[PDB]
Amino acid sequence: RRPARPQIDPALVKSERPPQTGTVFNIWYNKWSGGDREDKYLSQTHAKGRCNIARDSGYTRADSRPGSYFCLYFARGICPKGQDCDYLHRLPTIHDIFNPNVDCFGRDKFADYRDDMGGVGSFNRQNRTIYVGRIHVTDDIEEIVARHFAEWGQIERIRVLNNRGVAFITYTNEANAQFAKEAMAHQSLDHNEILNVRWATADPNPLAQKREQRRIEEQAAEAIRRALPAEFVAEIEGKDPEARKRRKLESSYGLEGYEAPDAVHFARGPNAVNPRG
Amino acid sequence: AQKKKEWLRMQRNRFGEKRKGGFVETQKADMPPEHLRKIVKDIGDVSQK
Amino acid sequence: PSKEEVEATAERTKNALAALVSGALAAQKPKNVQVNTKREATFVKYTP
Amino acid sequence: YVLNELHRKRPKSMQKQSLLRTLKQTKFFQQTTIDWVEAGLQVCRQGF
Amino acid sequence: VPYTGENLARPSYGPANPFKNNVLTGHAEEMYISEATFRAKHRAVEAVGGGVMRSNREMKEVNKRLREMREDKGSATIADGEGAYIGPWARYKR
Amino acid sequence: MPAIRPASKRKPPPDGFSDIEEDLLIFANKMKDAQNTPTDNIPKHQAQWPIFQIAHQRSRYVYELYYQKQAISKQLYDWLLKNGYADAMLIAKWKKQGYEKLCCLRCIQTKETNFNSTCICRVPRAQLKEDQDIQCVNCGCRGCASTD
Amino acid sequence: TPRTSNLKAPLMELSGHTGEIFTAKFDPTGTLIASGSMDRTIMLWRVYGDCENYGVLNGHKAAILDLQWSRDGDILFSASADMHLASWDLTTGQRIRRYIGHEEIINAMDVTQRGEELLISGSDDGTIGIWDPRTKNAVDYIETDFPITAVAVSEAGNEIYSGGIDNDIKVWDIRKKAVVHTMLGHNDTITTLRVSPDGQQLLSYAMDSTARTWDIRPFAPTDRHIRTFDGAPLGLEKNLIRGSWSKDGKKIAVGAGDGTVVIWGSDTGKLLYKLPGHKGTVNCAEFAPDGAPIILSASSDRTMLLGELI
Ligand SMILES: [Zn+2]
Ligand SMILES: [Zn+2]
Ligand SMILES: [Zn+2]
Repeated sequence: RRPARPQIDPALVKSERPPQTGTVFNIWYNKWSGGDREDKYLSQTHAKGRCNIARDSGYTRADSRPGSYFCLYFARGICPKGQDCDYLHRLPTIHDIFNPNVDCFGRDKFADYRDDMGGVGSFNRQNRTIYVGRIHVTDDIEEIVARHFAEWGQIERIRVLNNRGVAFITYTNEANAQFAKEAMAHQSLDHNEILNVRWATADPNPLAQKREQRRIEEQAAEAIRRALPAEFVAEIEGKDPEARKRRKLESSYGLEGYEAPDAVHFARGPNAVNPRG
Repeated sequence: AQKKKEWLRMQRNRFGEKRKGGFVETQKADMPPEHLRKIVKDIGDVSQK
Repeated sequence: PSKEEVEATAERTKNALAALVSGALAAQKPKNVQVNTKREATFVKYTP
Repeated sequence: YVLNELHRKRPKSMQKQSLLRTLKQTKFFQQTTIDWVEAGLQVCRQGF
Repeated sequence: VPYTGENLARPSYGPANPFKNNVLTGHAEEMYISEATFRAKHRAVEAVGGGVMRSNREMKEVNKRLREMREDKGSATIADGEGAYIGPWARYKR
Repeated sequence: MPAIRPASKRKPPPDGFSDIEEDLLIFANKMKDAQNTPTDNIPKHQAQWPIFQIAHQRSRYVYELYYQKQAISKQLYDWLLKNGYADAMLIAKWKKQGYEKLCCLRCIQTKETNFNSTCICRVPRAQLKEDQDIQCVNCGCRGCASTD
Repeated sequence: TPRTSNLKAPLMELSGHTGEIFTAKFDPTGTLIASGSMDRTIMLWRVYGDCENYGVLNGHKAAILDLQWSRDGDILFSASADMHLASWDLTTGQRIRRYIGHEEIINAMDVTQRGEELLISGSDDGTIGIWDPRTKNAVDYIETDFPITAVAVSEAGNEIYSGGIDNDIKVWDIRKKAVVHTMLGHNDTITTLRVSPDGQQLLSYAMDSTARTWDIRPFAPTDRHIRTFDGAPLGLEKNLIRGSWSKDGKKIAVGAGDGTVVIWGSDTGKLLYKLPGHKGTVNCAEFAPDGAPIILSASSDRTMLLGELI
């Protein structure tokens, strides 16, 4: 196979104070204080590393352990440990699904979003949409976005609102969306720019609204079809005429003209009167 | 024979004097002084995040 | 009520108020360091 | 001296828990042997 | 009564519902067992080798192959260089 | 005395100390170097592992110089144990059946774990999974069972 | 239910042990209870009048698995997992002496209520020990090949009924040091062996959750069985559950792993009672020897229940 490639040498990776934006370093909050509030957020700098999945992937001390999360700093391109990292150093696949309390890196997801909408995210929205802006406004935005927003996962839909320099990338997997957000933030696309890859809000386009509502509905339908027996659900939709005939003949129980209610017929238990389960 | 070995091992594990509370109990021992020296030097002014 | 019922109610109410006094005394002055190394385990039979 | 002897208190003393032994029971405190100057430097830096 | 055999023997009359648990996910009750029982059953499930019938000599043999897979422990009377004592911090080759 | 005396109140060590003095200063300088090892790249609990490792190594050197090779006198051995050149309790565990290769004392302190266990490094390697390179959070031990 | 016996309450708790109660007994008079537990102590309780704890014995280095009142009622007998036996004076509360020589944990022990006084100590080194309660050394010991978990002494004082992990109830002769006959039928380890008050039947509960009554009379057929009783399941703990006979011999009681005491009729076989109230394996279920309908249950939830049968 192949061990995980050390991305940045440990000589360049330290743990130092942020640049001095004040007079006194507050050590409880680890933040500079003093100066003027005209500085405040200042600007978003350029990150110290990008990722090549074909070059930086490998095995760590995490493929041996089931349930290990992906690495935030391998996604950020600045993980020096290589094969000695305790987290996975590979790309999230399509079967890498996670519960609605953590991301793919194991950070805890929150109740609501933050106003400056970034960070880990919230579990009250299955958000697979990433909002990227601050793109150098040219005519070939779509090709370079589709080339560079493609090595992080499998993609459903990229709508490039050109002229504004804004795109909304929807992956099919939420973990891939989180990986792309943590990988492309403060990166460069073709020229020296800082990309503002943040969590997308909700597309007000009613077509997108009904698409998302429908997709939620067949996700829940898939869960219910997994829960219910195959004959039960096959009678439940009733698109098959033979299943309809089976419902008419079976839901009689001797008494004619009954057409037994769904509470009695579609019931599961040891004492139910049905083939049960 | 194997049942006898398992019974003897289980009863010695359960009712031995060395496991009065379920586990082997030792005395609180003294650490090397360089452990505390390294801890105090490492945390420092408590300025690192 | 007779002395039997009176004393039974006295026992019940004074046990409840004694529990309240113990809680109030715990809250009023904490015992300097709040640790307890007599951490006896509790076993639960859980049927899913 | 006379005021110390006149106010010589000796009431009942109940079950007193030692602070350092209760801290030694936990896993958060270890024990070692160091020079008193090193301990004083540590105490001064910790208080600061 | 109501703990006698004829009281526990009689069933509940009437039909059954065609359509309980202490907590929201199941039924949980407080129980009292020895510490050794829980430790032994948790060990039997947890240890890879719980069961699989094995006496002392071939267990010592498996220990011997596992020990020779590991690095050399070193000499404790050698304080520096090659052959210095590494001990329990010797890693397993893989 | 572990407390320093200036020069004229120092008593000389017992005979045979000067033969092993170079290795004792090797261990002392190794520990002093372990004091100045960057913590910027490793977890916090991993910053303290080399000190326990060097304490084990020095105690093992004294222990197997007295008990296996018998190249030092008993008086010298007790002076080394009394003056902090070896950990007497770790040596005492090393003379017991089943604790002969024990990494450190804190890994058998059962009163100070969550479920009153020993460390996972006390477990024989046969009852652990393959490709499981455990590394003790107390000292970095990779397995200190006597059969290992 | 109206009041049946002379108790302060129809059923009531006894608690104060900090460990699993492994054995509880009764006075031959029926007025005192002695219980030994995992916490290496013995608690002595008074049944009648005000139910008061009146004694604690602290001499054993490990769990006390047995304790037996003498023929008179002033001497207590402790078998304990520190590989010892002990005789205790229950007037001064001191220990009279210790009996030493067993090389493993003693599981069972019995004293002779008729004739000369002896001690019957079965232990995991496969050894029955016959002890005199005045000398610290054993009178005799019979060596077997399997750990022994239940012993009983006969009315005649020359027959030893020993049950262990070999799934057989062996009947030995003391003066011959040999088994006179083996008794088969169980398929898990025998936990109790109790002779009937008249001495005509033998009770044996084992770890297969079946309690068997056996014909014990000397002129008996080849199969010395009588009956088998179900309904007392053994749970997760492999404890030494000990049963008892009622004084008239009509009823038998065996503790279960569900916290219940299952009482059958010895002659009919019906499940007469299934008594709940414990949160652990009921280690002992005993009847009052003084003609009373009183049952005492001792269980590993550190507690005993004293109840009356109505
Ligand atoms: Zn250790
Ligand atoms: Zn350890
Ligand atoms: Zn270790």
